[PDB]
Amino acid sequence: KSDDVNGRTKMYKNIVDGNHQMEPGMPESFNVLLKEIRSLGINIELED
Amino acid sequence: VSCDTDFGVCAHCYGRDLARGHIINKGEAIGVIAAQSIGEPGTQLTMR
Amino acid sequence: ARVTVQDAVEKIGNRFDLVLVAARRARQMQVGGKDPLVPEENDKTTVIALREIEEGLINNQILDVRERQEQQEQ
Amino acid sequence: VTEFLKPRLVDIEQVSSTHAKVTLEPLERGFGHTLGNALRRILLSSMPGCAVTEVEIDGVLHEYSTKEGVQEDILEILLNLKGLAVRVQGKDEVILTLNKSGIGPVTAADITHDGDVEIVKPQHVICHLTDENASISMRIKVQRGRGYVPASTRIHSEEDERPIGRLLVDACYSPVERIAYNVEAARVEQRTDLDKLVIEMETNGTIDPEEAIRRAATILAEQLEAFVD
Amino acid sequence: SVTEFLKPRLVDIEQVSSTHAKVTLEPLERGFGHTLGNALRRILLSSMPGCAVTEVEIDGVLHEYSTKEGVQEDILEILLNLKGLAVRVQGKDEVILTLNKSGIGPVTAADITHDGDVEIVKPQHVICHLTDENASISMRIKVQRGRGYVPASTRILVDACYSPVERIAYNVEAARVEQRTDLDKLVIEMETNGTIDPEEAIRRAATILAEQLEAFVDLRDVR
Amino acid sequence: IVNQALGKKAISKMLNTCYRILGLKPTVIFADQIMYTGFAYAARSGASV
Amino acid sequence: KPLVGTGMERAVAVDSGVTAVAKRGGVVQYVDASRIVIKVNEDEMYPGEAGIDIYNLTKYTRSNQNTCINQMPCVSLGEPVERGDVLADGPSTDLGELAL
Amino acid sequence: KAAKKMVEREEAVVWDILDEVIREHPVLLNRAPTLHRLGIQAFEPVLIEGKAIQLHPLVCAAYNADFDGDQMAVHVPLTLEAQLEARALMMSTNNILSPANGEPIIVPSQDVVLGLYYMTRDCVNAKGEGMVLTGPKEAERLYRSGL
Amino acid sequence: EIKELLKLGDLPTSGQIRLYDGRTGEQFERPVTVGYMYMLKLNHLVDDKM
Amino acid sequence: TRYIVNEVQDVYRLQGVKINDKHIEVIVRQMLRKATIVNAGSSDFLEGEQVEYSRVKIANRELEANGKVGATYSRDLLGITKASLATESFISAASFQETTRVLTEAAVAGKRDELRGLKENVIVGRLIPAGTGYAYHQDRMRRRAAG
Repeated sequence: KSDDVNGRTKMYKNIVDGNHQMEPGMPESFNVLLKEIRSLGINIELED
Repeated sequence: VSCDTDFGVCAHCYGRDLARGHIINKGEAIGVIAAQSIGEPGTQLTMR
Repeated sequence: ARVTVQDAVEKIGNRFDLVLVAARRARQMQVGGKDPLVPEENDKTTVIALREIEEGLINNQILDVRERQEQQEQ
Repeated sequence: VTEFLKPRLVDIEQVSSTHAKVTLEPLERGFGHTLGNALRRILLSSMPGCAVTEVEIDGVLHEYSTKEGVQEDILEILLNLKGLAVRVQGKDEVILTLNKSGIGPVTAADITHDGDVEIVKPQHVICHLTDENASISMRIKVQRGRGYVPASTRIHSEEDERPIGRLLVDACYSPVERIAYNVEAARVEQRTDLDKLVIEMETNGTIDPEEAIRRAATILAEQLEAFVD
Repeated sequence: SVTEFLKPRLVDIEQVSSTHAKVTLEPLERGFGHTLGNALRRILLSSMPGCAVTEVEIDGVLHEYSTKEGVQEDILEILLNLKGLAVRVQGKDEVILTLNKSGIGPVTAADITHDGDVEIVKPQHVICHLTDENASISMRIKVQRGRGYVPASTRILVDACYSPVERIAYNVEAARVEQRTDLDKLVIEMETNGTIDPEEAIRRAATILAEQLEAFVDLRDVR
Repeated sequence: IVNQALGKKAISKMLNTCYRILGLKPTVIFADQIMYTGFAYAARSGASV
Repeated sequence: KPLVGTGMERAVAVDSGVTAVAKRGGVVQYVDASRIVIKVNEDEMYPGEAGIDIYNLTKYTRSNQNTCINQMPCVSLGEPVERGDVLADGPSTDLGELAL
Repeated sequence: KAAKKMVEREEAVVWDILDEVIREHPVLLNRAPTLHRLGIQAFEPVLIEGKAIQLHPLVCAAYNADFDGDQMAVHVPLTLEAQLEARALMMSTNNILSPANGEPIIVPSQDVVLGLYYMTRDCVNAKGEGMVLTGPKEAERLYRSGL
Repeated sequence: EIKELLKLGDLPTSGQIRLYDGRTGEQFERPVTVGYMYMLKLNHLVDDKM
Repeated sequence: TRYIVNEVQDVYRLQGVKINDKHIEVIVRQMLRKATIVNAGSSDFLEGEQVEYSRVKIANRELEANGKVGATYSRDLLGITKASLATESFISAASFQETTRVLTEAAVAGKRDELRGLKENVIVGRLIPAGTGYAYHQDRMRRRAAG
């Protein structure tokens, strides 16, 4: 139910097909935070 | 503090203190369980 | 519906693995390919799975055994 | 069964036009209270009555305005028309019209009377006018029903019909609206003491006491017939 | 519509024992479920014909503070046990019964003398507690015909349990037929002392009220 | 336990006994039926002021 | 109207300026659900005027709280009216009394 | 689109499908001002023709409400696992005791305790003092007459 | 003063009056004090909250 | 610990509140961290190391290779508003009191979070290592050893 744009559609399909399966992905607000942090003189990234 | 684990708190020094009848199990977050019951009775007094 | 979930807790004990076992049973039950071992009473898959784990006929162990069974039977 | 001695309907009294008292024959112990309870609740719950469902008038369009020459609003018109009491003959869905001009008070008497419609209280107020040139022209339809209904219930029944100018109100379909009972030990002799019950009630004059009591008893028997088998 | 009322068709009854039964109905009309439940309850409790023991005349002192004299059990609880007996009488009126047994100790309903119309639902019922020796005793009990319930304080000696019932209760639930949910669902729960089927008991109560109220309509619904 | 003036602490310790002795579902259904009795008898009692 | 009050509700009703009151009136001629005319007597009449006063009521007027203000007149017809007395009844007012 | 139109039109079959699906689907409730773990609990939804949720009197102490003007937060877990997590841990039937001290949160009071304390009483002796019975007959004679 | 007023309209001075049940019709013990109160409706209406 | 628990239970008891002391001990333990050292002990010639990291280091250094190099420590308690900021992960302990200084300090030091705090999994939006997701977190940690 969050800003995960690629998750709301897929959960809706899983419901209408009665799958009831969820894949988290990543909230978009976290990407918002990363983009606004990189707006200043601070590097930030996520390793593997 | 008596328990020597260097990480969290072992169940062998906490008992239950819950609506169950058995010792606390692994993975249960006592810290979240704690720190909230203490201030919940916010019926204290101010102005001495 | 079920009022109290305690028999499954006693069959499991840890209180954390029972949810995982029942969820992994219900997922395969709803996707299909299996049959309910306990006679249903017009109820959803989750309640049937939890009554099955409460009855003591399914756990985190025999699922692995039967799954390796069809995996090697292919 | 040991001589249950069913009671009978005797001594029907008429206190007034809208108030009466009914007496019943003595019956065995432990019966009067429960039968009074059942008859009272049935008589107050489900019993057919005739009321006003909607009023249409050519003068005004809607109910939230006024008219030239009138004192009270269309709202008081509708509320008092809710308080009017009439009874109808066999066929239902009866439409009547009311036309009048002048400055004098308007009552239920000066309405076009048809053979299937009769007024019980001709002294009701229909929110008298004030202007000489003022003339009211509305036609009303009265139907019969059994329980209370609001205005929103009958909305889906009318989708393409009900044009502008036709205004709907709420119906009571309850012409008694008050009843009480009391049981006493009397009218018994040459036998073990029995109890008799007196029913005190007030209606609006639309329905006779014996008819309502008989209808209550009939529907009680009908609903209890299923428990026989 | 104008005068049409729904009638209960779902009359399913599930029972735990021969004396305990659960009766459930379909959604009934508004406000009538509880009327009917209260009426049926009061009919079942206030007046129900049946056969029951009225009083006993034991050998000894008529006073309640009697002696054990080998019975080792007070007469009060003996009378209480006697009240827990469902005696069925076919056609005859009030009759005298008596019993006599050796000193084995288990005193059952079979100890009573067997009559033509005197029947007991279950003969294993306790009448007296285990005796201490071979001493016997004469009961001299009698039953009467009656309906409902009256105490022995006013109408004499133990009690008058003419109602063949143990417990009666009811509940009302809301439900829906097609769209509207303002419907009443009546549930009847009642425990039987014996000798009468629960569904037979409720049918008898309904017929009793119907034959108590039929002339109120003055012969209505002819055709 | 049921033979007392049966105050709030009485019913409290009654539920405590039912929980520790019988278990989860017995004490839950016990509390349910107790509260139903409470609504029924208070409505039957009157208890006017 | 409220059965049990304190009496100050009358003053509140006559001071909030919500209802319609009569100013220098002697008797009423015509009454309408939305319009009232008063015929001032010659005692309270000064020369140079017709000698009538008109009050246009407030019929179903939107309020700040999205409520409704509707004024309902008190006199019927041909009633002798004095000065400083209420004629219409505004929201939650009865016969010049705060009836909420 | 057919499903959307018929849902928007609110037919009886739509209500029947609602009832069939909601019948096995527990639901979670929350207080807006929340302090401890019991401010959020799960229940089985039941349809009632109204517009205010019916909350049980007992859990009122945990939710700390008072039946004055209040707003509840309602949440639906959709995945099968989340329904299961609600059923196993966040049900009221399981959360009898406090996680704070150990005393039962469910502390019946008000009309229930008043009535119970009332009917376990005796003025001096009511009607029919000396009667003896077995225990089920007490209510039998209380409802009708005799004592 | 209030008790003096009640006698004039043929009312009991205590204000307690016996009541019957509209569902089972059994007379209530503990005679009840019934009365007439001035209720007020507020804009805090459920038709806005849902 | 004894003084703190006694003082706090006096205040909670003068009113009527009953609470176990284990939560208070938890508060003290979370509050009692960040020992300071006076001897080098071959660990680090600085101040402000965690008690647990120091204990692990002395266990892995003394018994294994060189027990003679002892690192004496003084366990100094810190207030909540300050000890909360004492976290190894920059993301956590940031929204609590202040963000800009924490961000500057992390960029200056060049620290990595590893996403070990619960708030880290909250903000990233994955299963927190507690309750039901504890087993999944443990499995992830186990597979991280091999690759």
